[PDB]
Amino acid sequence: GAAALVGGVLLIGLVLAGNSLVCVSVASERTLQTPTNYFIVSLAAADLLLAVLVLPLFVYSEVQGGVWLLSPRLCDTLMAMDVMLCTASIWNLCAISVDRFVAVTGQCQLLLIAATWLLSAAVASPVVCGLNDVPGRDPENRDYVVYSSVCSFFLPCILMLLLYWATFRGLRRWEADLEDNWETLNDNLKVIEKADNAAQVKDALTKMRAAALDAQKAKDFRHGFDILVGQIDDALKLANEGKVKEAQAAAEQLKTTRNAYIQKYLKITGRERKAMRVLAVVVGAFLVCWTPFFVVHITRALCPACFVSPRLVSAVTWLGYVNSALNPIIYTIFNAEFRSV
Amino acid sequence: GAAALVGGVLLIGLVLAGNSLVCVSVASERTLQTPTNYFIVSLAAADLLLAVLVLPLFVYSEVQGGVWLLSPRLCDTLMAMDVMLCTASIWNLCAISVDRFVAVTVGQCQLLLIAATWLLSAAVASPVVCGVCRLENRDYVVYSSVCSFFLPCILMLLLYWATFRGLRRWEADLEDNWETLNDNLKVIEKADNAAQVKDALTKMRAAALDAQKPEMKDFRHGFDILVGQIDDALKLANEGKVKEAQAAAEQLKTTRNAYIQKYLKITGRERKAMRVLAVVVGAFLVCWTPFFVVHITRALCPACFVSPRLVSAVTWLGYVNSALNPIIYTIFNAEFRSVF
Ligand SMILES: Clc1ccc(N2CCN(Cc3c[nH]c4ncccc34)CC2)cc1
Ligand SMILES: Clc1ccc(N2CCN(Cc3c[nH]c4ncccc34)CC2)cc1
Repeated sequence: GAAALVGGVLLIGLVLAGNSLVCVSVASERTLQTPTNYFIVSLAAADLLLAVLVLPLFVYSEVQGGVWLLSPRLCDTLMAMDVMLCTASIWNLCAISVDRFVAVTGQCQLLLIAATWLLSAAVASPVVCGLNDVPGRDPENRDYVVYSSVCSFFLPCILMLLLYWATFRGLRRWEADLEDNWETLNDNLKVIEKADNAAQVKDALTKMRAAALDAQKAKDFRHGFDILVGQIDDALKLANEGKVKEAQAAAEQLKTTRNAYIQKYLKITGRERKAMRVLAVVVGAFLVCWTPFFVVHITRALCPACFVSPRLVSAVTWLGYVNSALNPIIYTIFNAEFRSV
Repeated sequence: GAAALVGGVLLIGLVLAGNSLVCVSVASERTLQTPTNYFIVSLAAADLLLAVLVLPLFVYSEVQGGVWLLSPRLCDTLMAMDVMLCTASIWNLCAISVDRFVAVTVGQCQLLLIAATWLLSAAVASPVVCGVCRLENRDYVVYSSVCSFFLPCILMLLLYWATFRGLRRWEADLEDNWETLNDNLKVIEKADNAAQVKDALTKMRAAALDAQKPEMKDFRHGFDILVGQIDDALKLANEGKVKEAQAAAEQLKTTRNAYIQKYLKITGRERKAMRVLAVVVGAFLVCWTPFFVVHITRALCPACFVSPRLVSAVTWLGYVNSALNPIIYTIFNAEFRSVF
């Protein structure tokens, strides 16, 4: 019976302690404050707000079985608060995964959070006096629940889908433009070690120094790229002077040098691959826990003579609010970048 | 029950004593005009207003027996005054915590904050115009109990843990620079060729500048002094002279282990300036928590017993914080502690 009591108090306690640390970490440290992390702070503070203006009163309503006792104005304020807060969290996800496009030329990160917070209100603000004191309310409204289920769920869902697909395509294009140089350098070194005349080593060193500039597309990565370019130019000069017998040893030293930075560059490669993975994980948790919710909230409201399942309604509400405590868990146990506890 | 009025009169007298003492100390020191004490003026004003416009008539009622013979419109005016002042006190405590956290995290942008503080204190006291003389409302009661206590309490708690974490990070960064300079100086004492000296001295300069983040100026004067001495050593070293690197490193080590005394004194001063925040916010919570908890409970649990003795006790407990906060400000921090 009172399964919502224990579960509710555990959820509210671990969401009070959950997103609060995400706010105490950024505003304290300086090496971790980024516009991405500022968006994360806005998102977590949005989840911290829902833990008090909705969760306790929602749980107390669920204790009586869902039967409301106070007037209509208080219930309308609490419901509009919940709509604004969920819309704000999902549009904070929107702004976060929009800022996660480093392929763009500090920045005006104010506008994203501001528009998120404004449309969160603008979509949830017009309560029109609880639908104009609709008659026989006794103890949600048409043509507005549909609006707050489309503009607050479906549209940001397609936004997340578009953003992750664009991220996939962009990272694949970046790694392809890098793999071009990856293969050209090996082919040219092989040619140098197997050439026949002074022009073949020259062409191989040309194509080697050619691929050196196509990789400039994005601190210690600078000091590494400046030492081997001089060696490549020395090898090019030696090959220009008809010194293949010396260009071979030059290429041996060049391989021994560049393979020293290979092992430092692949770490950054895996660095960003894991970042994209954790982004996908955050969006996937959002979907997992808020899809059955808004699916029910749109279908049962649009499908009258179809089963709605009261138990399913309460369960999808509990799941959607479990998401509110899932995103600060993902930046915690699923992601190891937030070392400051 | 004569002891009730005795305690009430003593509490009113001590509210007057504490807040008027804050006022007189501000008006007789001239060195208290700092952002730390900038908010205490609003606190003293709000507490004196609570002790003149509520507490006399509040105790009138409390000794009358809760009957209240006053017209319900004057009752609503007094209730609005009490809401406004109890809201202004808590919002100004939140603003104190805000100022502390911002001073930890980074001119005069607190006038807007105090103006909004008192404006919102008035905004929560307006629906009493359209509302026994208790909080005779259900929807409004929860609203005022939530927006005026349940929000600022957790907000200042979060800001206070943020102050703790930021101060710990500042401490850790400066201790890291300390040990980095220790290691680099122990290296230069034993350095061999000149390129290693150049690299290590670049490292030392980088650490010295990375640490650079009435007496806060005397700490930075040693910063630029050490920077200029590192520049001296770097010139004498890149000129191809190894012994002069150590010659300058001797005085650099002297300056380094000399500034640490003032650094640790500053760390102790910051810890002491945060402990007063701890005590103040903790006492405020202890005093003003059960009142609003029982209020929101009685507003959420109608057919649930709330004895009026609880009402009187928690109201006295709430007013105890308005009595105590100037005393707590005077006991801690050496501005008022060393004068008296
Ligand atoms: Cl008697 C009673 C008392 C309180 C409540 N609560 C109010 C807040 N909630 C509304 C809500 C949660 N998620 C949403 N998503 C989109 C649109 C609306 C919502 C639901 C729970 C419900 C019944
Ligand atoms: Cl029969 C009777 C007669 C007079 C009173 N008084 C009215 C003014 N007071 C209201 C009050 C105290 N703290 C608050 N915090 C937030 C909001 C309102 C308040 C309490 C004392 C009470 C009962």
